Amino acid sequence: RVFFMDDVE
Amino acid sequence: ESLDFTDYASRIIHPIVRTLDQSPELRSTAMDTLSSLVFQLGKKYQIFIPMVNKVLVRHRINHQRYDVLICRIVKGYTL
Amino acid sequence: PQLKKDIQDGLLKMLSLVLMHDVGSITLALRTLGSFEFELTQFVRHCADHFLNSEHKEIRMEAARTCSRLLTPSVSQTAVQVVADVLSKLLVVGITDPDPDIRYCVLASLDERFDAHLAQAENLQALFVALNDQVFEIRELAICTVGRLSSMNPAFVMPFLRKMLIQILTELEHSGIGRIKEQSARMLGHLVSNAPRLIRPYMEPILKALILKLKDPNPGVINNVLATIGELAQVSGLEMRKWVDELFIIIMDMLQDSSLLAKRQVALWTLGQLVASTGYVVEPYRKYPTLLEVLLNFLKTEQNQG
Amino acid sequence: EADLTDWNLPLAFMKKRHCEKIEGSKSLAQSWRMKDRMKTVSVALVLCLNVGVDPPDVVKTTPCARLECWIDPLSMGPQKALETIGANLQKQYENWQPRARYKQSLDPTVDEVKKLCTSLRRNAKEERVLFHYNGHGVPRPTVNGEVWVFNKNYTQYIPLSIYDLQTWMGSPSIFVYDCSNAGLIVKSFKQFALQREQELEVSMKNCIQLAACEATELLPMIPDLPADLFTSCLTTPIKIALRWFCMQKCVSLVPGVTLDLIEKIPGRLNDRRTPLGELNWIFTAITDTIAWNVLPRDLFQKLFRQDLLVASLFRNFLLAERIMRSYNCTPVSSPRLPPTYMHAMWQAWDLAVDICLSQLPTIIEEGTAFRHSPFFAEQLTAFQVWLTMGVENRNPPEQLPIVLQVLLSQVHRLRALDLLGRFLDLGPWAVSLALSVGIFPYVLKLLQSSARELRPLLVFIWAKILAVDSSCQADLVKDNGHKYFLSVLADPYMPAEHRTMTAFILAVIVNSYHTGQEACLQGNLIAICLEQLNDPHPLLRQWVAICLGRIWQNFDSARWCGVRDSAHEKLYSLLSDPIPEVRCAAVFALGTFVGNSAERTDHSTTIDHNVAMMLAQLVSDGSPMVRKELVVALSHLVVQYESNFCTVALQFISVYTQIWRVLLHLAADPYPEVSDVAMKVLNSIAYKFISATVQTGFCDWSARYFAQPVMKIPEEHDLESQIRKEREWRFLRNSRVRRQAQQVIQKGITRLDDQIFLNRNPGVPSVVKFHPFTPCIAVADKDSICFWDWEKGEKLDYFHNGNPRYTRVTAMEYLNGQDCSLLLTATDDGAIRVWKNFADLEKNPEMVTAWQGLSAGMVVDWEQETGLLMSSGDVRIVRIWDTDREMKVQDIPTGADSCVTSLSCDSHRSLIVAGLGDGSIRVYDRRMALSECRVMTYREHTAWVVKASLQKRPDGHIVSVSVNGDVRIFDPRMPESVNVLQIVKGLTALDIHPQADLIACGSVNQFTAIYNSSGELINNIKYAISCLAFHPHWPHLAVGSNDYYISVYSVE
Repeated sequence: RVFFMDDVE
Repeated sequence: ESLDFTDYASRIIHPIVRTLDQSPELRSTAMDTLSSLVFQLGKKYQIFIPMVNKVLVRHRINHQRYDVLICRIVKGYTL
Repeated sequence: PQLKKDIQDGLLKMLSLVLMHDVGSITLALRTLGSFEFELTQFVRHCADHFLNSEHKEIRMEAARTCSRLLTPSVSQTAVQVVADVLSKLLVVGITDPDPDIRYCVLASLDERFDAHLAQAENLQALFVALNDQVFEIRELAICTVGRLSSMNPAFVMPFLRKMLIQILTELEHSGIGRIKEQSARMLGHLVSNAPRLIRPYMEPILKALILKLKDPNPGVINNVLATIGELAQVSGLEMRKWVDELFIIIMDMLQDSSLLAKRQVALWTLGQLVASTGYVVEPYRKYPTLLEVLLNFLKTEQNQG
Repeated sequence: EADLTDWNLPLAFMKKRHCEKIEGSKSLAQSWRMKDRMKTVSVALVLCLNVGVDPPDVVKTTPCARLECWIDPLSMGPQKALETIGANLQKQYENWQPRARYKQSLDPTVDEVKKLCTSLRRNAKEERVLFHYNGHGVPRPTVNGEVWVFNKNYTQYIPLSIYDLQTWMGSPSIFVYDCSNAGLIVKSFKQFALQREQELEVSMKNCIQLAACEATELLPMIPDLPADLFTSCLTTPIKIALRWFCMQKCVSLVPGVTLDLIEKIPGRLNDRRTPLGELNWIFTAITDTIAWNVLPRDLFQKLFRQDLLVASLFRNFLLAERIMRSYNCTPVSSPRLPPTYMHAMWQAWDLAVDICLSQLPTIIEEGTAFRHSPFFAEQLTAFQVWLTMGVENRNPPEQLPIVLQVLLSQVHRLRALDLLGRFLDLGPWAVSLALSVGIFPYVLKLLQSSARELRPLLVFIWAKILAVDSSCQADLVKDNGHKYFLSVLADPYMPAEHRTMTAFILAVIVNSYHTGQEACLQGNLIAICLEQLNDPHPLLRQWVAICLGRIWQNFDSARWCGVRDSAHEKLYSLLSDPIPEVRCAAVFALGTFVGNSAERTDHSTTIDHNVAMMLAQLVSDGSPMVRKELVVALSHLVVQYESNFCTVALQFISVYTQIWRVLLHLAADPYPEVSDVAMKVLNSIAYKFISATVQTGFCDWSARYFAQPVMKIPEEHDLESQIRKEREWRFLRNSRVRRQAQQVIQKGITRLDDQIFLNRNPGVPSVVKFHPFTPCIAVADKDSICFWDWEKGEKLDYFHNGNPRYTRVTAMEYLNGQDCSLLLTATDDGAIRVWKNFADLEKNPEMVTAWQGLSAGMVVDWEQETGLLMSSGDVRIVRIWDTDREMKVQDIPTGADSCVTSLSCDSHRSLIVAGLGDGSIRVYDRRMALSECRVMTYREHTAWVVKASLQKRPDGHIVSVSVNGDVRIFDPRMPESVNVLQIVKGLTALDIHPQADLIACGSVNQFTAIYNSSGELINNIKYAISCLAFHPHWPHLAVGSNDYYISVYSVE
């Protein structure tokens, strides 16, 4: 992606 | 050209219109400076358009660059 | 009030008859329309065109006062939009109208009642432009309103207030002009009063700059800086206990003798606010033994009740 | 007062289906989709540092600048420094793009660079490749467009023409230059590209360039800053920004902060909960915000969204521009970005940095707990403030990318989802902006999270997304989030509204999309919807039925599953649902189920026949939209059995015969659209292709509801609204009219002989009715409906009923007379229709709803308060249509052979009185059972009952007058007449007024006798007078003779 997304299960 | 004047818009604009009213000699130079300030401000200048247009009509001020800048701003098209 | 409904109905009918259609009569009509209460949408929208298309300064001023007073009743999306555009026209008038009197009056008319709609992004941008106005009083009022709005829209107010704090501090420190430093210190006092949350983290630098100015070798600047330190004493909330000693030393040094240009009234006021804020009691009496003598001598010397 | 009565009156036929035309909203061109996703496969790092040797062009100061990539070359020796700096730069780039082939050139030669570029191009021919150049150790580029490199012995600087460089490189690539006169490089590159374009006749946009300085400008030589300043900004934006902050005069606002403290800052760039990670996240959000606000949407999507490396490079490039501006240096990019050094968001960046690092002394020395910066909370608060009054399509809020950035974490994710959903509720433009900003992949990723609190916000957001853009079904199926939505729908505890939204999401997912159809068939959707079919929610039932119909759209597997689950039988209940919208959804489901038989077994033949028979009894449905869906379902039946229906049609020139008779009924429909669709469908049968199939826009019309805003307060509740004020003004006028009429009645009734006007109509006036309040009188002719005025005296409108020549308009009524009134037109055959905008200046005749009734002429007696509608005529039954539900509620037997000539009812009570041609006047009470509805049956006349009117007073009196012209006053509590009178031997028409007891009688000899109930003589006006009417409030009388003349009388 363009941005790192955390804490998605 | 090199600085930011989004803050001092009134501080510069009000003396410009007053100078235009009080002196026909500096109409060209004042209009050029105002046009440059408009080009720098962009959409933030929409506030002063009514008053300035009123002054231009009061003094038949027809500046090509100022007119095209205002037309582009009211159109919303950017360049 | 036997028939207040009938009385108001008759008055409104007469007002509509008058306003449907010289100069002094219109001035009187606007004063009447703004004087007391009434029961007004088409009139507001029509007067919005009226004060735009009126070259008379008195007519424009009376229209501005009437609009501000009539906008007191301020859920309809249509009416909210109407009030928003009315306020937008009011603000563009208050920014662009050459008449400083009318600009100050409308800006003052923007009271706490319009805070909700004033917190909008466009209105905040207009206020930001207005803060750099020629009229220093209009500038002070603008900064007061912006500081009051620092709680409703912190994301848009706090950074701009920080930048204006930067400019005010550097203006005070560098400008060696009495009038400019007067306006800078007054601006700092207004910012302290209206944006305590913004200034609280910057208490140390603001106080240090004020101290350095206070130690320099005009009465307006010194009175304004004393008012500012008093307000900062209230704002800090025990965060300036380190600097109480220096503040006490300088305030008593200027307090003794009347040769100082600074006013003993503001000096005593800021001393009291400092004491109340930082809880410095008895210890000043012990450290400075002339304090009681000076304060008691003021009761025999000073004549002003304040 | 009498206002409350007006207020608590249902407005029949005034709802979304009636006002808004039924049709699908046109889908806008959704350009938010990404055209392509490029990847930076490889990175080239050319480092012409020339460690230990100063270029002759510049004579550096004794301190000069010695930090290159945060490494001091002179400390560790020349070659070791060169290798270490190369490795460090590779690591810095890997921080942003770890997955890339990094090849480092250290003081390379022309052949070495050529071989590297050719190798990298061969590795990635059709993908972007980064070319990094650092010309600190070589002389400035020449005006000719050459870049200096080293020879083998490192004794001479051998130039390298840019034309050759771009020749070795391909079209897809990006270049980064860090030299004093990179502006010259950029200009030469563009000029050579123009030369290539000129040559091509007999690779400009694709190439991306970043430059350290303008051609004339020189790189800063301040000792404090690193020499590798532009690259440091592009690689370590947080480090360089913190260092730049620690040098400005703003440091005076936070004493005790020093470069050493900045160096010993805690935290990593990845752990966002740490100080360094928090600063990095804030910086990314702020730079993205500035880019979105300043740059146009197309360039923003092309730059900051295409690929991670380019997006990060430009996000850091904005900081590079701001930092380099203070040192008389203007970084240059090949796509000219408008300046962003003055944007207000940088002030927020400084404030956030100052707040965040002000705790560093205590963090390092005392060791306090890092309190998270309030930057995101404040920005979300500002977004909320904008939303509070951002209804108008003003400038978009500056915090949309901020919301996107805060969506990534969990600390403020719930609030961010709430605010984002509230923003989407604003409208399709808001949803389009949220899609353009790049929210789709993240809102899709949220489906993987198992947090149950996220489900309502997610379904609300996704429902809005699908309502605007329907192409998201493919991505939803690919992500397998339909399992998330199925679990949401399979939760009884979840509120019905969110369950309805989930059903809508599934419906749009399965809308004409085979992959989604079979995915949901595998997903137990049929059973789930059947379980949630009888929920006490009209919207939920409607959308569940729509989804069930859509699932088995040309899908035999879903049809078989429904057959096993008896879905058709379970859906049979919804055909009797009070809500026409739910009925329409059920009809659509049944038709779609029928349409995909695909020649299955005799069981399928039998079940299809059963569904057809069940849908056959919905012919007598009030709602024409429901009947249109009936036509569509029967069209599915027709296309399934074309040969059989053709045989049935040829027979006349037992199932299909009954269906064809039903289709004939639908063809002969009062509604023009329904009749036209039915006639076209039937005409397709005779000439027996696929083009004859027609799909209604009901599904998209229902989908438009979620497109419209929901959360905001409805307009009707609004107290200060113009519409409410207008209704109040009309109610005030109505109250005044009622009071004035009451005053006139109390003053008594004087002789009425004044003639306001006399006009002539094209046709015979059949029946006349006055609007209760507005001065409009409706006069119905044989083939037209005139609307005259008794005040202005002019012709307003001229309508055409459209009924055949044989039929006739018998009676009329003014529905919702208090305000927003309608006109009821009931023909003698059964066609009942509603007219709107009948006497307006800027509007034309409009038909709201129409439906065939039943099946003397036709008799109607409207009751506004209860909303019930009854039609009577030649049939021996009196039906009670309920306008609210559009269904027949009761069909009381009349128990008389003769036709019902007149009918009336009493308000607040059930005293339905029905005159008959034989002379008897029956009365029915609907409160008891049907067989006991009849209460009294008295017979004292042998003639057609001209008008069996009833007084609205509690002591209702039935003033029955027949063709014999004899008046008998019956009562509902007595078996015999109370008063008997004989007025005219041969009577043709009569009319009565409830408020004023004036019995107006006609005469063949032009006499107009106006008597009282007691029979006292009042007036005998001298002119087949077949039409008289009285105003409900005023003592006004209109009399129409056999000639087409209309008059209005008044009592002085």
